[PDB]
Amino acid sequence: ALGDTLTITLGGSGGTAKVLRKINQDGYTSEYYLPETSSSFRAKVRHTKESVKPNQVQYERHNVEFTETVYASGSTPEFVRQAYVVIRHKVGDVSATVSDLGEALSFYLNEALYGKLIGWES
Amino acid sequence: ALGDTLTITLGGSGGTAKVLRKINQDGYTSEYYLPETSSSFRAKVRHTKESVKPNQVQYERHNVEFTETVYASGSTPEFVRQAYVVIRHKVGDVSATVSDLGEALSFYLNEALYGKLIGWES
Amino acid sequence: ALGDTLTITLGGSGGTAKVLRKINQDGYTSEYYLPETSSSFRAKVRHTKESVKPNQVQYERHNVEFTETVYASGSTPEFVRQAYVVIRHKVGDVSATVSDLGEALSFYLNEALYGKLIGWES
Amino acid sequence: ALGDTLTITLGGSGGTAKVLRKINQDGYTSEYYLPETSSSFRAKVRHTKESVKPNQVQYERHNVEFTETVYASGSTPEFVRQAYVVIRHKVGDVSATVSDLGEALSFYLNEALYGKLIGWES
Amino acid sequence: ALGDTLTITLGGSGGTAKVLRKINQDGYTSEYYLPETSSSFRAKVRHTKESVKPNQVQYERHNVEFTETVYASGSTPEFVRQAYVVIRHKVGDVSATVSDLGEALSFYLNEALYGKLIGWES
Amino acid sequence: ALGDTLTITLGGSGGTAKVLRKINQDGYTSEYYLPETSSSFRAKVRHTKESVKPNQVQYERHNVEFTETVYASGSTPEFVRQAYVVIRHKVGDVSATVSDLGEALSFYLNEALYGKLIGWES
Ligand SMILES: [Ca+2]
Ligand SMILES: [Ca+2]
Ligand SMILES: [Ca+2]
Ligand SMILES: [Ca+2]
Ligand SMILES: [Ca+2]
Ligand SMILES: [Ca+2]
Ligand SMILES: [Ca+2]
Ligand SMILES: [Ca+2]
Repeated sequence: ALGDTLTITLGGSGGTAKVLRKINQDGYTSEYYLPETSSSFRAKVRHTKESVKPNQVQYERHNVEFTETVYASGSTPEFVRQAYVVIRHKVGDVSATVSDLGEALSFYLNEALYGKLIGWES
Repeated sequence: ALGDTLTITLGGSGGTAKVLRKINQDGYTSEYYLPETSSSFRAKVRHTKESVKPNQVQYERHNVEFTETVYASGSTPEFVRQAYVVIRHKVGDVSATVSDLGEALSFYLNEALYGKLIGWES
Repeated sequence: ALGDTLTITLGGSGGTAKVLRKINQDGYTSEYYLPETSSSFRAKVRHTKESVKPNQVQYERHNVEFTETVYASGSTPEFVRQAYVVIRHKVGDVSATVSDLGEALSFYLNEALYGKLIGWES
Repeated sequence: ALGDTLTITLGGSGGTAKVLRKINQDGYTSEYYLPETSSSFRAKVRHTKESVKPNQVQYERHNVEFTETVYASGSTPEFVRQAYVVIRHKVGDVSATVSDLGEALSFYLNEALYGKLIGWES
Repeated sequence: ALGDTLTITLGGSGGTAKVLRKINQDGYTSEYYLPETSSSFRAKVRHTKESVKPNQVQYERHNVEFTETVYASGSTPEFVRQAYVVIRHKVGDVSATVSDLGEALSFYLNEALYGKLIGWES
Repeated sequence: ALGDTLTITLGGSGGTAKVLRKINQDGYTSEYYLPETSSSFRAKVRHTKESVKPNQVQYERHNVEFTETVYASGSTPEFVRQAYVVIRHKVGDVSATVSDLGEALSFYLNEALYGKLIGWES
């Protein structure tokens, strides 16, 4: 129940919010979409329970994925831009704790960092 | 660059800083580490360049992954808490633009949201 | 969006409104329903995205279908009355333009025309 | 006997009427066409009697289809825009009743609705 | 078409509200969920159409089910508490009428009565 | 220990009372009945103790079921209208607590809600 729309604010808390509309919801999965003119935006939220095995811990996996599809322009073919996250924890873990990691990741990942990453810096 | 240490600030900004040390770097990858008594933290950075197809756009992937390994204690076996991000764009893409989508995601993913996610809200 | 209810106004504008309720949504599809004693109404919305071919334009299909199911009575077996529309355009196409063609069709299809059609007039 | 021409009024009862010429008529089927410069328009009207089976109701099916073909422009390949309708009823059904549905569909499908559909809303 | 949330008011009217979040909706089936520290609540709604048979009436089933799950606590293993209702009627029946029977049941089943049932008073 | 009669108030509180007569009581099971000119009402109460298994919790089921049976009328064959509830909990659970969940269900299930269910609103 995340809502009927999902807003992607390009460039961070700065601005250029793209409000996507819920387009589908199946198997603990939602999809939002916003067609635009020269590109379209899409967001997916999925939840999964990793395959239980005999003598081992069972994990849950949560995923959020943003995708921008840039339509072909003349000779330039169509391509995509995409970013997503995956949170993974044992079933029964302390959510608050889990939330703190990832909360830490979002914090770590900022404009300056993405810049470096794209530059292949490690 | 990217640094010799990497700080995972649990709970996000103002949270508990865990400063890891770069301990290894192979195959366009980095591994930072910070051992403790009860658990250990590990962060990995990975860069990939999907293969050139005859008639296709060639993409690059950038991945950052935080992992807290909680050592087994008593009856409770060892388990993990993990969160990671993946950025994917075509080769010649405009960095700023791409970065903006990642910034949008980091911005979207806050404590409140993570809560809902763990609660299986789609 | 699109609504939680869907109103089928028999006889067109000013006709008999039949307001159905959304009862299901799976695979980029919606199903609205309104049961009655003698018959039941059902409306389905479907979205499709034809597969990417090596050297071809990729199309999307949008379909809306009204269906009145008249339950069997006496010797008269159960039968149906059904009308539906399909809109098809390439992926990056200009929405306004596309919409205009659908508007042209809705406009073309009025009572008088439907009459002729049923009369096999070509 | 729908006439020698068929007018497609783009954007609805607003304007931009494209008057297509009858181009062929075979097997209870007519085809109109209008070549234009950067695109061409085509309309098809078909009538069918669904395959009779032993112990079941037999249906008739009527179809009207508008198609705009946009010729290739430089690097941009040729593509199409298309919208069509299908009315389906048992043989012997009360035409007026049948006409009311569809009459209801045309009414339902307007600029605002098409907008949403193209946006993949359900 | 039920709603992003579903509230379970323990102890009936004026009791303790537990607002669950819609987690999924698929085969004409909904699922709400609300995880908590010591237990979790889950509600499901299911609609069925019983097996259509030759010379017989066609029935529909409507089910609603509440389930609190108390997580294991020390020696005490995990267990649940369930309460669910089923409404069954033939296709075409008069909703108002059918509804009256369900209302009769809800009305009948109050605290005093549940007490007796749990007490095995037949 | 239920009572010589059981009243089914159609339409819930303030509705039409149908006081049924206890007809039998045997395997921790009761049965009330009230025959009428055009239909008959019948209520049943059943208590069960689920299959006791090795390393598992032992559950008990409590069921109550209302059934109006409308006798065949001319062409219209005979059919029923059912509504029943099931309460399930482990042996030893706290009655008050369990009861609260049933009360929550009864409270939740009102006329408006039944309307939606019959309407297949999931
Ligand atoms: Ca930026
Ligand atoms: Ca669904
Ligand atoms: Ca926190
Ligand atoms: Ca009319
Ligand atoms: Ca227009
Ligand atoms: Ca001919
Ligand atoms: Ca109580
Ligand atoms: Ca009532």
